[PDB]
Amino acid sequence: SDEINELKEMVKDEHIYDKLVRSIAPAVFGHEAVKKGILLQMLGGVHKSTVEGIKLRGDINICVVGDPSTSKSQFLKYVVGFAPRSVYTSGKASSAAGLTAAVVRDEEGGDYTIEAGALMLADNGICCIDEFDKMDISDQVAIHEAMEQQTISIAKAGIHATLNARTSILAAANPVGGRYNRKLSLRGNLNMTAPIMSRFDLF
Amino acid sequence: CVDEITPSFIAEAYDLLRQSI
Amino acid sequence: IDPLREELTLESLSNVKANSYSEWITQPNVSRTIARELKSFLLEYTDETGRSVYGARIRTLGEMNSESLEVNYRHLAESKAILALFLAKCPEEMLKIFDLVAMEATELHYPDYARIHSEIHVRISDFPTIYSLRELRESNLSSLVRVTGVVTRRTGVFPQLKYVKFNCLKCGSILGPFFQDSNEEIRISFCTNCKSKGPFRVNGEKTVYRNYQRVTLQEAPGTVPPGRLPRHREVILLADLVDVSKPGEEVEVTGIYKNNYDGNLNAKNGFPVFATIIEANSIKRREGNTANEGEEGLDVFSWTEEEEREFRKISRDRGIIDKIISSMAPSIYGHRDIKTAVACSLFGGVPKNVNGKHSIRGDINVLLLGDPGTAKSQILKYVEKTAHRAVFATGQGASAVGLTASVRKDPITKEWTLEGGALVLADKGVCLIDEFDKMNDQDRTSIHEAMEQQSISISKAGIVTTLQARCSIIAAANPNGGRYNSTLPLAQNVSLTEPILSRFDILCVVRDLVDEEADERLATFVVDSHVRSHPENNARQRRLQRQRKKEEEISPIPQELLMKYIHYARTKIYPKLHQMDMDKVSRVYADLRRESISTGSFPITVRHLESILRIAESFAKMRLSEFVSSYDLDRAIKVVVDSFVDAQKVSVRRQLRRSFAIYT
DNA sequence: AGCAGAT
DNA sequence: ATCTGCTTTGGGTGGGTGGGTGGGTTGAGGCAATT
Ligand SMILES: Nc1ncnc2c1ncn2[C@@H]1O[C@H](COP(=O)(O)OP(=O)(O)OP(=O)(O)O)[C@@H](O)[C@H]1O
Ligand SMILES: Nc1ncnc2c1ncn2[C@@H]1O[C@H](COP(=O)(O)OP(=O)(O)O)[C@@H](O)[C@H]1O
Ligand SMILES: [Mg+2]
Ligand SMILES: [Mg+2]
Ligand SMILES: [Zn+2]
Repeated sequence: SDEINELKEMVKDEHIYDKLVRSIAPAVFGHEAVKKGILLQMLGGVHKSTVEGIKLRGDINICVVGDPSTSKSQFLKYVVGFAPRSVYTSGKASSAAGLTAAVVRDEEGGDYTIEAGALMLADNGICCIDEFDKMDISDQVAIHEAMEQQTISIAKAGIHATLNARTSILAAANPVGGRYNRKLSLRGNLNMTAPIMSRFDLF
Repeated sequence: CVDEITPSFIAEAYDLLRQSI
Repeated sequence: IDPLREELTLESLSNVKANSYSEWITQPNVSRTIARELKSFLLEYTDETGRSVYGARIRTLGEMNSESLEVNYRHLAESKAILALFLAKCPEEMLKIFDLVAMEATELHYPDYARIHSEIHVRISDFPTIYSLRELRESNLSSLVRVTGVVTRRTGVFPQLKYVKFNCLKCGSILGPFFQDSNEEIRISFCTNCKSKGPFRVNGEKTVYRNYQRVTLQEAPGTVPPGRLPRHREVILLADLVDVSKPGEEVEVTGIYKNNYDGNLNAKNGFPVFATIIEANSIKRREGNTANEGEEGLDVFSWTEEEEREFRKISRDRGIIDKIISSMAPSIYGHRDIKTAVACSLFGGVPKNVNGKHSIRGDINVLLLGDPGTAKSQILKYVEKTAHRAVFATGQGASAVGLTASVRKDPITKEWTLEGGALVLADKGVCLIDEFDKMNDQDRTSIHEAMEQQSISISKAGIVTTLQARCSIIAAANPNGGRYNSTLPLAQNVSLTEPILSRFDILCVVRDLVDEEADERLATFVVDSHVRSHPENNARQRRLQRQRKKEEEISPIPQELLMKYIHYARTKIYPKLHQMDMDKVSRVYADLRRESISTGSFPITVRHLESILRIAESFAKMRLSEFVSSYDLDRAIKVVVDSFVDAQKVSVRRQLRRSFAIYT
């Protein structure tokens, strides 16, 4: 009963929208523009499927770009420690699976088995990638379908499957050069390509 | 916490997209 | 009156007068009443239309010489709730009674059907509750369950003994035949007559055999929690169910959860734990049908005798060939050429073996080479939903042997064996490859032989065999630089080469150009679609009616009816070219060749001359017509000529269009 | 051949 | 107290509806990931 009263008192407030934005990641200082994006990502969007089984995405992907030592990682750290389901990784993932799934087979007879990656483990959560601009070519290509169709299709020797990857990506990247150059456009300062750049809701 | 999207929200979402260009 | 021949009533059947349900069902009078009620249900049940469902299902059963009567659980639950409860809790005895009654109903229509098949097996279709292989517990033992998984291992079909007869080693007397339980062996310890502790020899003058097979079900990767190991169970498929399921396929198994004693399990665990298996009662192919889960029956691409007396009214109408094209992915605004190509590929041409010496492909391949946000992957997903057998592969998630076939060393026999890949799973189907341009070159070159010869040849580890891959390929690609450059030729805008390009019957180039009127219509349609698909926007009947009303707005033909129609056309209709204007086709082919002599243009070979005829046959098939008409050939010529012209550069496109206006 | 069981 | 009867070593003159957390272990060949 007490918590409900608190909830009602929250909605009745007229500054409520501003208060929530100012209450995200209080550790960081003076980045209200970013905080609004993170809050909107947590709430997400409505997930819809058409009358013929075509699925429309409802997850918000955010990319953050900045010079070294600008609290980029501090934003990812807050999200993983706060969001219900989340996974903190890096573009240069150590595991064999990487951001997507991979097939690994035990010694001799053992048939092939699927080893989950970052995007699979964060199902229905938020996947935070610390250095997007350093991803591997296999994952760079494989991220195309995961971000839009929300699946990972693998067809290897003896094993074929479609793996759910219904996750929202919150990435952090460094400029192609040492520092963000104000003269060039966002396209020039980033090593990403047009198909990926169109898959991010906010920058 | 509203169940109907008003144009004021559409305008707000438009602003965020512009700042990302 | 003989007490054993008296019967109770239904309400008198609901109140139980035994200590267990099995003992209640097994009683003579109760069994008689249950059999009578099941016969009444089979004879009298009527759907909304008012015509008997199971009379027609029995007539078709006899037509096909089959020995399986498919019964819907929901129908039984609505007509007789107590019988559904009994079947759910005590499936063995109830299924025995229901098989006897089903044979009696079938013999009603075909008086001498006992001479074709001795017994009829009742198959349960839609059990309301679905479990996983992790959720199975002791409470589910000896009760009907429905589970899903991936068939990871299969055995050959062995003839099993339906009745076993034993003879005493010492006395020599032969004991009467006893029913064999597939779950565990039957043994006799105390002889009725000899009363000898010694074993009795297994021998029999005459026996009847039944097919037997075992499969290892494994949790599907989609359902297993991410990163955890998958559970598995073993399923026993008795006669008429053998070979229905194949390795690497998803399935929905309805059966009986049974347990038996295993000495080795007790020895390894140290506790008296039993071994559990599932006795399959029906199988439903769940592969490539994740978007058809809202559908009744064990097959969702099959037809009644009334649904194909109307697939033949829909098809005499005059514009079916274009209401079919409209009904392709209606949630996508435009792209009429893409939808036409997809429909042609779905219906496909007719394969032909001339004199038994010449083999000609009879399936159509499509390539979508467009700009980023132009609804290509959505079209591929729709084609996956609609096709009878489809497999989806992505650029770098596929390997050379993942497609086609691979060679492994069997863990059991430790001998080399052959596994089927994507193209084998797509036999008589569609293989949808997304991100086609990002594939590895080695993986991309693997499908060359399968795309034309419809076969895979493997020479590895002492195996020299040729398979069958009668599959069509619909591939989506992204031009070099991420955006099509209309000023350059097609060859410069893609990295593919002549041999691979020449195998694609239809090339559809998609461009995203900012036209304010075009942007206006597309945005309006997209926003209206998002409004339509919003989740918030009898109970089952009302839900179906509202879904039908929502669907009617954008698709002239229902999607399920369309799936059944496509399957029927691909199965039963083989159009043949009899009357055709040879000069027209020859003259268009020569024109195409001469105009394609230009450097960098889309390749033209005899393959495309044959593609014209394939597309004409597909159009004839769309109408369920047994002969290819002149209009179909004209439409196919138009399709090919347009697809050729669109790929040209801006500078020469106007001249090419003017030159080819005769045929379009 | 040593040990496990039925008359 | 006597008579009747099964099974080893370990190995293919028991097997693959017993498996490889019950031991029999190098050699070759195919596949994914790593390059
Ligand atoms: N605006 C800020 N508000 C609060 N702390 C900040 C801010 N900018 C930097 N810091 C402090 O800088 C410290 C180091 O920065 P940090 O490494 O987290 O930044 P980064 O942008 O993720 O780095 P890099 O780009 O090198 O990965 C952080 O612990 C944080 O305390
Ligand atoms: N002509 C169109 N009609 C309807 N939706 C479209 C159309 N073009 C693009 N879309 C939208 O784009 C999204 C799918 O993009 P997608 O086809 O996956 O990109 P790609 O072509 O790179 O695969 C869908 O949500 C869909 O609604
Ligand atoms: Mg950092
Ligand atoms: Mg795509
Ligand atoms: Zn005897």
